[PDB]
Amino acid sequence: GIVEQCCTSICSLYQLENYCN
Amino acid sequence: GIVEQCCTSICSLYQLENYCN
Amino acid sequence: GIVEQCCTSICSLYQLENYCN
Amino acid sequence: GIVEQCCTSICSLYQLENYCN
Amino acid sequence: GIVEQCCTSICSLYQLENYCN
Amino acid sequence: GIVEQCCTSICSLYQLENYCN
Amino acid sequence: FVNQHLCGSHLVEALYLVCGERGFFYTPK
Amino acid sequence: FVNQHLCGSHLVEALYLVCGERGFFYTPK
Amino acid sequence: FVNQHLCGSHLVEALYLVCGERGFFYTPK
Amino acid sequence: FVNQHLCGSHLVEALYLVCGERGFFYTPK
Amino acid sequence: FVNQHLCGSHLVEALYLVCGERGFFYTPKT
Amino acid sequence: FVNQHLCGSHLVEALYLVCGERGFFYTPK
Ligand SMILES: Oc1cccc(O)c1
Ligand SMILES: Oc1cccc(O)c1
Ligand SMILES: Oc1cccc(O)c1
Ligand SMILES: Oc1cccc(O)c1
Ligand SMILES: Oc1cccc(O)c1
Ligand SMILES: Oc1cccc(O)c1
Ligand SMILES: [Zn+2]
Ligand SMILES: [Zn+2]
Repeated sequence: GIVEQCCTSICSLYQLENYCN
Repeated sequence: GIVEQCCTSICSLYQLENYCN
Repeated sequence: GIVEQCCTSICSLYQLENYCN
Repeated sequence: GIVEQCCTSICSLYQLENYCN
Repeated sequence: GIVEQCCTSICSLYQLENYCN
Repeated sequence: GIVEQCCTSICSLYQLENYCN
Repeated sequence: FVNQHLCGSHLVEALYLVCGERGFFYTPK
Repeated sequence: FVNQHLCGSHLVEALYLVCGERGFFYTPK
Repeated sequence: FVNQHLCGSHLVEALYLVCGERGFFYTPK
Repeated sequence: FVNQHLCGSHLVEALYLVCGERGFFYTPK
Repeated sequence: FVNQHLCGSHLVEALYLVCGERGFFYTPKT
Repeated sequence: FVNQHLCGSHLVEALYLVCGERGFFYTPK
């Protein structure tokens, strides 16, 4: 999930936007 | 400045990008 | 919801838990 | 103290409460 | 206390240092 | 730069002031 | 409204800590 | 050392800023 | 109220920064 | 109330996230 | 890496939240 | 990396506070 995706390497703001409602 | 522009109405990340180097 | 409830007065930790999954 | 107990392994809020006044 | 002193007008870090141990 | 100086060891407040305008 | 924007920033940090493994659903609208 | 926990706190802040009025679900699982 | 609660959050961060190894007592009061 | 001071604190966090490796000047005024 | 220092920053925010009107003593070194 | 990312977030907040009215320049190399 997000922790695996975004805490091993930095997620861009676009990648983060994936998780918005 | 940035405080005047952004502390009453929300500056989007897109608008904030104008302040980057 | 959370803004009307918790930005207008201080929510307790139990009150914040209403918004947990 | 708190740094030893809580920066090595995750402390819950209940565990952290032991450091309150 | 600190909230009265520092939440209505800004306290410098030097003023805040009064609250250190 | 700042990341090399201050992410590998703790910078003092005086060291941080180098990066003030 | 910036006031709501700043409050929400604190809200999500508090939810992060209090919700733990449950996670949370932040829906301001 | 509790870096996943610390990373999560920054992650929710970043999500908060990106998502705006849309909001977001955060699940550590 | 909420304004003081949000302010207090920033105060503890500034105390953490300025007090260093000494630490601090925070009492809302 | 210290609202401009607190707003600026959130602003610099937003700028950090948006600007990435570009960095930024923060010049209040 | 400055891990303990950064961790402490989060610890004080978590004490602020949980202790409420009681407040707290943060005493890193002890 | 992540670590450096998270560190930079705390760095900008400390600069904001210590620099006060001067402001600061954040340039990750
Ligand atoms: O990958 C991440 C993790 C935490 C914050 C962020 O902006 C990006
Ligand atoms: O207009 C603002 C003010 C503070 C933080 C932010 O992301 C936007
Ligand atoms: O009512 C609130 C608002 C923001 C943070 C918090 O813990 C409670
Ligand atoms: O174990 C920890 C360390 C830092 C913050 C926190 O909420 C818990
Ligand atoms: O007066 C204040 C209030 C909150 C944070 C700070 O650095 C100063
Ligand atoms: O070396 C550092 C890193 C982050 C915050 C700080 O005050 C000092
Ligand atoms: Zn705030
Ligand atoms: Zn952190």
